[PDB]
Amino acid sequence: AIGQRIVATLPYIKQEVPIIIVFRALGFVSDRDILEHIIYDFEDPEMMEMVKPSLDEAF
Amino acid sequence: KDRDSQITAIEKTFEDAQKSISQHYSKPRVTPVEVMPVSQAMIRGMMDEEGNQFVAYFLPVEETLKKRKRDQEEEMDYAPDDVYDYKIAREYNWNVKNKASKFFIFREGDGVYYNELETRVRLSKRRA
Amino acid sequence: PGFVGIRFCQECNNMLYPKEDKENRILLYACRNCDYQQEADNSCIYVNKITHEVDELTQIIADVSQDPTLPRTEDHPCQKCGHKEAVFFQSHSARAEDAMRLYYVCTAPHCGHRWTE
Amino acid sequence: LLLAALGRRELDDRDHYGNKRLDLAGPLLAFLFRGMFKNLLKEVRIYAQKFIDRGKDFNLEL
Amino acid sequence: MIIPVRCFTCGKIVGNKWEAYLGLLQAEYTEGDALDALGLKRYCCRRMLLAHVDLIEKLLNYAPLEK
Amino acid sequence: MDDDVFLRCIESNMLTDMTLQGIEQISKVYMHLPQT
Amino acid sequence: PAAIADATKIFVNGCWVGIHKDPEQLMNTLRKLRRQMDIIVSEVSMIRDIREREIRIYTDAGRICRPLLIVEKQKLLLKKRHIDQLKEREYNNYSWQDLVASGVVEYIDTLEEETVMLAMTPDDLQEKEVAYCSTYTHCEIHPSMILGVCASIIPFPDHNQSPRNTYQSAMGKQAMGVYITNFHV
Amino acid sequence: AKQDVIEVIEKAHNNELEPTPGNTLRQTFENQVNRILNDARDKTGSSAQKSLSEYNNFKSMVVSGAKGSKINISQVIAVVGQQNVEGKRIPFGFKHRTLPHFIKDDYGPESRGFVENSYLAGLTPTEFFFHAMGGREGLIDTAVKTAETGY
Amino acid sequence: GNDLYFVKLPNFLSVEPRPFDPQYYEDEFEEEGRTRLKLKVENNARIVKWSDGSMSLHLGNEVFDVYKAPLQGDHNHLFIRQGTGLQGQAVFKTKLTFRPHSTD
Ligand SMILES: [Zn+2]
Ligand SMILES: [Zn+2]
Ligand SMILES: [Zn+2]
Repeated sequence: AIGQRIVATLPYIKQEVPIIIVFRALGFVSDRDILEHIIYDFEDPEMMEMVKPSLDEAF
Repeated sequence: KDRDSQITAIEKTFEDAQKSISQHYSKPRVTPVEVMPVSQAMIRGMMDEEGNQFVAYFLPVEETLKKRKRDQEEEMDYAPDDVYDYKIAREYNWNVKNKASKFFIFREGDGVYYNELETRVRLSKRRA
Repeated sequence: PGFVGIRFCQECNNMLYPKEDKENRILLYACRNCDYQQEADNSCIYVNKITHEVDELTQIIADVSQDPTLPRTEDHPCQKCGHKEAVFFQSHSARAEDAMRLYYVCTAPHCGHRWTE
Repeated sequence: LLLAALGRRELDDRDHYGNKRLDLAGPLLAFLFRGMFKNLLKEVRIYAQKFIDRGKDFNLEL
Repeated sequence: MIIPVRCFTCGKIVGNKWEAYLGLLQAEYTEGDALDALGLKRYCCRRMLLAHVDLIEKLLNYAPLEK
Repeated sequence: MDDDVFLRCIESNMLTDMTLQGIEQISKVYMHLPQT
Repeated sequence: PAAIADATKIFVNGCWVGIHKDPEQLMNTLRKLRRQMDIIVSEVSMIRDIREREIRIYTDAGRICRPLLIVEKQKLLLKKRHIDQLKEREYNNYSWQDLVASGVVEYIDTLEEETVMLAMTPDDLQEKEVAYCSTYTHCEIHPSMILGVCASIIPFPDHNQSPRNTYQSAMGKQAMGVYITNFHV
Repeated sequence: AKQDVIEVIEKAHNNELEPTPGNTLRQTFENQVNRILNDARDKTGSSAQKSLSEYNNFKSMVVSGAKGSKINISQVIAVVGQQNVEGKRIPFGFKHRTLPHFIKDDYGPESRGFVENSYLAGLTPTEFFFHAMGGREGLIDTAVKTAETGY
Repeated sequence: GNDLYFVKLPNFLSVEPRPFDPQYYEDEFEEEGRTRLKLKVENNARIVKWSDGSMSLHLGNEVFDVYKAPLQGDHNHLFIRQGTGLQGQAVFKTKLTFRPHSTD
C-alpha cells in the first residue's frame, strides 16, 4: 500500500505470508530480534526503511 | 599360521638383500649403481619462521655459541616434550621450547650394517 | 537532511512509531505494543532521496583489494599511506547511470583507503 | 532480497553454470531407488499387516 | 581394416608394401624416408601408406568362431 | 488516518500521478533531423 | 548478531554454518588443505566472494569443473621435474593423481572460476612492457581443451566460421568408420 | 582502433565523457566504442578488397554474384570483427567479466568480443569462444524463427 | 656417513624398529589372513640406487620401486634419541625432509 511489502511463499501453503509472521512463528517476536537476524549493520537506514513496511503490516 | 616358516622367511630377506643384483623389477634394463643400507626424536620446524635448531640452517660447520646441544627437559611432566636449543651456556639465546606435537622412520649408513631407528614422536618447536 | 533510522522501545523492543503530543505541541516516538514514549531529537520522520545521491565509497570495503581479478595501477598513489599500487573498479551498481566512474582502493594491508578521481 | 532491491547486489543469472548441477547416472538412479524402495517397504507393510492381523508370524521372504 | 591393394588415386599396388613399411619403420627410418625406400613418390601413394590404420591386427585378437 | 501517514500517502501519490507537464502515456520524445 | 556486520559468513553446501574474522587466511588455509589432499578432497569448491563477505564451500555432486595449473607469484608450480616424472609414466607409476597431490593442478568449478584469474598460456605470465594482470592464479593446460569429443576432430577449427564447426560436430557422428573393434560378434 | 577505444575508455574512466541526447552514459560509451570498431572493420575490409588481384577467386565469385560478399572476403583476409550477442557486445557472463582470462571491468575490444584476426590468421581461444557465441545466436535464430513464421 | 637416509613406509610395510632377533620375535598373527602375516615376516633393508636415479626397496623376492620425494613442509630434525644422557641424547645425523614412498 504505502511502501514495498516483503512476503514469503512457503511450501504447502497457498497464500503469501509476511516475513515478520514467519519470524514470529519461529519464536522471534520482538522487532529488534527480527531485524538483528535480517539487518546486520544498524548504521544503514536504507535497509531499515525498506524492511519497515513489512513490520508495519505485521503488528 | 606357523613360526618355523616365519623364522626362515624373516632371515631370508636378511640373506637375499646381500646377493648380487643386476636387474630391475618391471623392465630389467636398468643397472644398479650402489646400495644404501639402513629410539629417535625429530623437531619439526615452521617454514615461515624458518627455524635454526642446528648450525646447518645457519650455514655453520660448528656452533659459534655452543659445543654441545644438551637437550634437557622443559619440566618433569614432559619427557617427549623437551626443550632443544644450541646453547652450551646459560645465556638467553633462542629458547626453542619443543612442544608436544604428538611412519616417519629414520635410518643411516651405520657402516653398512642392518638396523633401524624409527622416530618416536614428531615434536615441533617455536621461538618461546 | 540525511536518512532517519528506526528506533525501538526500551521495554518490548518493538519499533517506535511517530506520534504528536498536542498538549505540548511536540513530537514523540511511542510504541503501539507497550505504553512507552520518548522525546524525539531529530524532528524528521521520513526522508526520500529520489536523486539517489549515494556516496558509493561507503559501500566499498578495503577487503576488495585482495581480489586477484581486479586491475591494479601504479599511477594513483594512496593519499593516506603513500602506497603506489592500488586496485580500481567501476560502480557496477544498479540505479547508477554514470557508472563508468572509477573507484580506487589502496592495496597496502591495514590501510584500505578508498577514493575516487 | 533487500540488497537486490537496493541495487547493492546483482540479480543472479539463471544461465550461469555455477548455479547449475548435472544430475548424472548415480544421483538419477538414486532418485529411482528411493521411490522404488519406498514402494517395496509399503508392499511389505501391507503383506505383513494382513498376517499379524490374524495373530501369527509371517515370512519376510514372501 | 587391412592395407588396400591399389592406391585409390593412381592404382599403384600398395598391398605388398605395408609389411616392408613397418619393417623400415622399426629399422629407424623416418616415415618419409621409408616411403621413399618403397618407391612411393606420388603423394597419393604416400597418403595410402602413411594414413593406414591396421585394424586387422586388432580383429585377430578375438578367437575365431570355429577351432 | 493520522496526519503524518496522510502526508506520506499523498507524497507517494503526487510523485507518481501529479502531471507537471506533458501528455500521459508518452514516456520519452526524441527530436532529430531526418537525413532520409 | 552484532558480530555478523564485519565478519564473513561461511556457507557449506548452502547452509550458513558460521562466521569468521579473517577470510583471507582462512581461504589460504583451505586451499593449502585441498592442494595437499588433506581433509578437503579435490572436487570441493571453495569460493570467496570478497565484496559480499560470503565464503561458499561446496562438496555436493553435479558440479562441473575442470583441471587447471596453479600459478605462484607469476610462475607455474608445474616445474620441469613434474614433466620428467610424467614422461616415464609407465615405469615409476607417477600419474595424474600425483600431479594433483603435488599441489600443481587444481579442479576449479564454474563458480570458483569467477574468483580465479586465468592465464591462457604461460606466455601470459611473462613480464610485459605493459602488464595486463601480473596477479594470475591459474593457467590453462591447453585452450584446445574447451572443445568436446566431436569438435576435437576438426582440424584448424579456429579458421572456420563457428556454424561450420557445429555442423561438423554433428556430422562426425554420422560418419562411417569402425564403430567398435568387436563388431564381428 | 584499439588505441582509440583505449582513449574512449580513459575518457569514460575520468568522467571526461558526457552523454549524447537520447542515451545514457553507458549507451553513449558503447556507441562510441562500437563506432570505432566498425570503422576499423570497414577500413580493414577496404584494405583487403583493394589488395585483391583480378585473378583472385573470391573476388571472381563475389563480382559475378555467384556466391559470397565483400564482408566475407574481409573476414577471410582482414579481420573477423565484433561478435555480438543480442545486438550488443559479449555480455559479462562472469562477475564483471566476459571470461576468467580478463580483468574485471574491461570494456576493451578484445575483452568484449572483437576478433582482430582473420579466418586465415586463425582465432585466439577467447576470439574462438566469442565467435562461437555469436554463431550460436544465428543458429538459435534460424531454429526458433521457423515455428512463428510458419504459424 | 652423514647422508639423508629417510624413508616413509605405509602401514602394510611397517618394518621393525630394531634388528630381527629370535629373543624379540614371537608368533601371534596368522585372502583375509594373507595380508595379516605379511606385516611381521616380510617387514634388514637395502635401498638400492639404480642408474636412472630412482631407488627401490629390497626386503625379499619382491621389489618395491620407491620415489624419493623431497618435501619442504616437514623439515624436522631427525635424530637418534636414545635414553642415556639427560633426556634422550639426540645425536645429530640428518634432518628429515625427503620422504620415500614404497608401494606395490
Ligand atoms: Zn514498546
Ligand atoms: Zn593506502
Ligand atoms: Zn597413388
